[PDB]
Amino acid sequence: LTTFSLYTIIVLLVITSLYTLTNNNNKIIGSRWLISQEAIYDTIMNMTKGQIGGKNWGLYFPMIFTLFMFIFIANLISMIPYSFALSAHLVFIISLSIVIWLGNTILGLYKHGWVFFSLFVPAGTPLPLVPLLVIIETLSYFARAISLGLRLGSNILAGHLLMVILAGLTFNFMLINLFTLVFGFVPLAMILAIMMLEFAIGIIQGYVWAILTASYLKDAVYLH
Amino acid sequence: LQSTLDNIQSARPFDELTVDDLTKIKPEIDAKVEEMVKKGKWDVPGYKDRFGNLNVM
Amino acid sequence: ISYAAYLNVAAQAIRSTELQTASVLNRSQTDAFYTQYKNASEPTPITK
Amino acid sequence: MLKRFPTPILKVYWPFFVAGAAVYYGMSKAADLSSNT
Amino acid sequence: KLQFALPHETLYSEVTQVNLPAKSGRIGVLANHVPTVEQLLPGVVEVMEGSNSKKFFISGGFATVQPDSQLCVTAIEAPLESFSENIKNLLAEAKKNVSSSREAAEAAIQVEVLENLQSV
Amino acid sequence: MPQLVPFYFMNQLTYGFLLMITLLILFSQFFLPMILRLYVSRLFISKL
Amino acid sequence: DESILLLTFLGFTGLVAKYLAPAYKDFADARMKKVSDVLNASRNKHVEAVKD
Amino acid sequence: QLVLAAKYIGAGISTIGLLGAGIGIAIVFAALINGVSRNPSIKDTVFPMAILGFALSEATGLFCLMVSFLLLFG
Amino acid sequence: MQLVLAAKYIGAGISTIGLLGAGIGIAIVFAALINGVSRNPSIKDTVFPMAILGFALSEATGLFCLMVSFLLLFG
Amino acid sequence: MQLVLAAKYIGAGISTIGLLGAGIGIAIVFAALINGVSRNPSIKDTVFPMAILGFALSEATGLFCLMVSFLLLFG
Amino acid sequence: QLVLAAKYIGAGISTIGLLGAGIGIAIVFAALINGVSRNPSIKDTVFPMAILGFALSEATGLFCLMVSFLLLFG
Amino acid sequence: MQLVLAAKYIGAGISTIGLLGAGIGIAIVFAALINGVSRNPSIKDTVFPMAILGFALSEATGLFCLMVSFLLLFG
Amino acid sequence: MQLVLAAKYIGAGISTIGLLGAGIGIAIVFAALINGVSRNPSIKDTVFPMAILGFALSEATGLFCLMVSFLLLFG
Amino acid sequence: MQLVLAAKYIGAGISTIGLLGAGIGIAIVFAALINGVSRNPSIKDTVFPMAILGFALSEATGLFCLMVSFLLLFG
Repeated sequence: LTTFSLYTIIVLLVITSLYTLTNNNNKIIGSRWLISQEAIYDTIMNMTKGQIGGKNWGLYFPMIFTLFMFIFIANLISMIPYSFALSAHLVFIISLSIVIWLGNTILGLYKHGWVFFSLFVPAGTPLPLVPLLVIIETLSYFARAISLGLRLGSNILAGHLLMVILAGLTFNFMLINLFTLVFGFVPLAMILAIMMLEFAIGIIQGYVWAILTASYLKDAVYLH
Repeated sequence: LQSTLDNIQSARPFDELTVDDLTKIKPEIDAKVEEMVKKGKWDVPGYKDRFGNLNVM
Repeated sequence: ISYAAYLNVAAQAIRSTELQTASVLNRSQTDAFYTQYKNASEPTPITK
Repeated sequence: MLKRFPTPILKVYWPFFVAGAAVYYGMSKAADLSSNT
Repeated sequence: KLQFALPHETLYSEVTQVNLPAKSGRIGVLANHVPTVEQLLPGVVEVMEGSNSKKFFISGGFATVQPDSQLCVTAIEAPLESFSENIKNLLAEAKKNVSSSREAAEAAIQVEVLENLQSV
Repeated sequence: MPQLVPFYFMNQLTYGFLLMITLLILFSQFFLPMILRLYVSRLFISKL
Repeated sequence: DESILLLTFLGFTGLVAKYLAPAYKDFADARMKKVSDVLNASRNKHVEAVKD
Repeated sequence: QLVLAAKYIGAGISTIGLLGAGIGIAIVFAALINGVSRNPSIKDTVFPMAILGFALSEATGLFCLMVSFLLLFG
Repeated sequence: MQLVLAAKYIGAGISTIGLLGAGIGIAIVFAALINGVSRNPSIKDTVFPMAILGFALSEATGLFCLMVSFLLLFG
Repeated sequence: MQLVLAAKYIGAGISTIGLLGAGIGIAIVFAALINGVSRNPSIKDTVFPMAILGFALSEATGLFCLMVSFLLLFG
Repeated sequence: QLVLAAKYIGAGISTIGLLGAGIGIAIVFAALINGVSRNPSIKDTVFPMAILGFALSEATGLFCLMVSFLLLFG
Repeated sequence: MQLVLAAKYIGAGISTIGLLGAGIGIAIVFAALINGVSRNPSIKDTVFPMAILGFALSEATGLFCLMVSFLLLFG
Repeated sequence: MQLVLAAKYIGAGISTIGLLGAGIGIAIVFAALINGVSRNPSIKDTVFPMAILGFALSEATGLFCLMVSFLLLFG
Repeated sequence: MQLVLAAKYIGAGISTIGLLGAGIGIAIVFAALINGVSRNPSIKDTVFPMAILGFALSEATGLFCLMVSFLLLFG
C-alpha cells in the first residue's frame, strides 16, 4: 500500500541488523560499525541523566532512545531520491509529538494532582496579575506540544522538495542554449550541497527531538 | 599458583569473547545489568574513567 | 586570598621535569610565623 | 542479543500509552472524515 | 625595551612580538598597543625580540603597557623549558590533594597551573 | 505525491504506532541492557 | 527532473566514501584500540598479583 | 478570482515571520561560542540552554510557517 | 463580497508579522543568560529563573500575534 | 461597504505588526538586568524596582498596538 | 466610503510608528540597569537621567499615536 | 484569471524577503567565532562544531522561506 | 498576460530587496577579523580561511534572492 | 502598455532598496578598521588588503541591486 507503510518496515529491518550482524561474537572490544552506537548510548545516557536525572533517567532512557532512533533513521531513508515518506509523512510525526506532550501532561496531573497548575504559577509576582501568569504559562507549556513535531516535519519535507525543484531547473538549464550547457554542472554542485545539508540537519533534528522532549519532562516532573 | 597462571593463559581474550561466556562463568554480570535497568541508571561507576562518556558537549 | 597570594600559590605550584634551583625552592617553601599583636597582647606567632 | 532483562514499561509508560491510544481512536474517526474530502 | 623582572633574578628591562595570557584571554602585542594594565595569569609565554623567541613559563604577575610605551612585566618567575612530564604528573596529584586541603583559590590555582603545564 | 496523500491516514498511523511500541519493548528489554552487558563485562574484567 | 537528483546522490555517496568513511574508519580504529588495551592490561594486572 | 489571488498573497506575507526566528537562533549560538570562549568551561550547563534557545526562537517562526501553508491553500 | 473574503485571508497574513519579534526576543534573553553565566559561573541559580520570566513574556508577544492571525484566517 | 469591512480585516493585520517592538524591547530590559546582576552578584534589590518600571512602558507600547487591532476587528 | 476606508487602513499603519519607541524606552532603562550595576552609587543622580530618556523615547511614539486618533477621525 | 496568476508570482516575490535575515545570522555566528578565537585560540577544536551548528540552524528558517518562495514561484 | 508580466518586472524589484542583508553580513565577518587580528597580531594565518568560509555562506543566502529575481524575469 | 510601463518604473524603484544594506556594511568594516588600528597601529599594512576585500564583497550585493534597476531602465 502506502509508501509510509512500506518504509516503516524498512526501518525495523535496519535496526535489528545493527545489534546482531554488526556485532562480532558480542565483542568486548566493540565492532567498527557498533562503535557509533556506543557513543550514542553514552551521550544520551548522560543527557537524560542530565535532564531528569532521577532513578528513572534510565527508566525513560529506552523511550528517549526509541524517540532518538525513529527520527534519526527516518531522516536517512527519506533522503534516497525516490523515497519521501516517513518524516515527510507529516501525519505520523506531528501526531507523535502531541502524544508525548499529552503523556507528560497526564503524568503531571497524576503525580501532582490538580496542583499540576502550580507549575504554571511561575513564582510570586504582583497580586492583580497572579491568575494571568497561570494562563500564559500553561499556554507556553502547550507551545511545547506542537513546536517539537512541526520543526521536524517542516525541515525534512522542505529539504526534499527544494532539491527536486532545483533538480528540475538544472534539467532545463541543460536544455536551453549552448552557453548554459557549458556550466550545466554549476547548478549540480548547488543541489549536492543541499543534499549534504538536509541529511545533516535531520540527524541533528533526531538529537534535538530527544533533548527537547527530555526538557519538557523536566518541567513536568519538577514543578515550577 | 603455577596452575593459576595456566588458567588465565588458556582464557585470555583480546578481540572478542561472548559476554555469554563471561555470564556462564559469572551470572553477576546479568545480575548487575538487571538491577541497573531497574535502578534507572545505565552509568556504572568506573566505566567513564577508562572507557569515557563518549561525547563532546 | 590576596591576588598576590593567589599568584604566590601559582609560583609555589611551578616547582610542582622538575628543574628548580635553591632560590626557587625557597620562594616556594619557607617556614615563618605571623605574630599578631593588639591595641597590647600578642596573639601568637602562628604560621605565616 | 535477545535475552530480556525485565523493564517496567507498563506503568511507567502508562500515561504515555494512554495518550497514544486516544489519538489512535480519534484518527479512526478522522480517517473516515478525511476519506470524505 | 621589555621588562620581565623577577625578584629572585630580574630578567629584562618594546620587543617585536610578545604573546601573553592575561585576564583579557590571550593577547599578542606587536609594536604600539594601547596603554593597558592587565593582570598576567599563570602562563605559557613567548617573548620574541626579532624572530628569536625565548619562552617563559610565568607564575602570573602583571603586564602593563605604559603610556610611555614600556611593557612592564613583573612575574615571580618567568624559562618555559625550566618548568617542564614528571612535573605534570606531580602537579596532577597535588591538584587532587589541594581540593580537600583560600582552599578554593589554591585548588583552582593547582588546576590552572596543571593545564598550563600540560601545554608545555 | 499519491503515496503521500491517501485518506488511509489511520492505516498509516496504525503501522506507525506499531513500530514505536515494538521498538520500545525491544530496546528496553533486549538491546539496551545488552549494551550495558558489554560495559559491565569490560568493567568486571577491568577489576580483575 | 529527478534523474538529475540521482546523479547528485551518486556524487554524494562518492564524497562520503572519500572523506567521511576513512574518518569513521579511523574513529572506529582509535576507539577499538583503547578498549583492547584496557581489557588486556587488566588481565595482565591480576597475573602480576599471582607472581607476587 | 480575487479570492484565489488573495490566498496566494496571504501566504506570501506570513512567510516573512520566519526571518525573526533565524536571527534569534544565530544570537543564541553566538552567545554559546562567546560563553565557552569566556569561561573555557561553561559549555556543560550552557549547551542545553543553547539548544533550548534554538528551539524557542525557532518555535515562533514555525508558527508563521504553518500559517503560511494554511494561507497558501486556504 | 470577494473583497471582504480576500481581506480575511490577507489580514491574517499581515497579522503573522508580529511573531518575528518574539523569535529575536527570546534569543536576547538567552544570550544574556549565557553571557552572564559565562562571566560569573555561579550567578546561574539566581539568574536562571529570572531568565525564564523574561522568556515567558517575550514568547507571549508571539502568541498574541498568532491568536489574531487565526481569528482573521478562520473568521 | 465591502471595501470598508475589508479595510477593517486588513487593518487588523497591520495593527498586529506593532507588537514586535515591545517583544524585542522586553528582552533588552531583561538582558541588561542579567548582565548587571552577573557583574554585581547582588545589584538586584535596588535594580529590580527600576527594571519593572522600564519593562512596563516598553511592554505597554506593544499593548497599545494590540488594543487597536481589537478595536478595528471587533468594532 | 473610500475616504473612510483609507481611514481604517491608516489606523492599522499607525501602529508601526510606535514599535521603535517601544524598543527605545527599554534601551534607556537597560542603560539605567547597566550603569547602576557598574557603579553602584550613581543611581540617585542617574535615575532622573534614565526617566528622561525613557519618557522622551515614548513621546516620539505618542506623536504617532496622536496621529492614529487624528487619522481615525480623518 | 490573470489576477490569480499575477498574485501567485507576487506571493513568490514577497516570500524571498525572509532570506536577508538568515544571511546576517550566519555572519554573526562567524564574527563570534573570530572574537572567541582571538580571546583564546585553544578553544578552537571544541568551538568549531558550535560555529557550524549555529550557521546551519540560523540558515534553516531562510531556506524554509525559500521553499515557500519556490512553491509560489514554480507552483 | 500583461498583468502577469507586469508582476514579473515589479516582482524582480521585490526579490532584489533581500540583498541588503548579505551586504551587512559580509562586513560583520570582516569587522570581526580586523578586531581579532588587532588583539593578537599573529592569529590571522589560521583565521583567514575561516573568514573566507564565513563570507561565502553569508553571500550565498544573498545569491538565493538574486536567483529568484532571475527566475521571475527569465524563468 | 500602461501596466508594463508602470511595472518597469515601479519595479526599478523596488530594486533600488537592496543597496542600503551594503552601505551599512561598508561602514562596519571601516569602524572595525579604526578601532583595530587604534589597538595596534602597525596592523594597518597587513589589514589594508583584507579591508579592501571586505569592502568589495559588501558592496557587490548593493551593486547587483542597482543592476536590476538599470536592466529595466536602460536595457
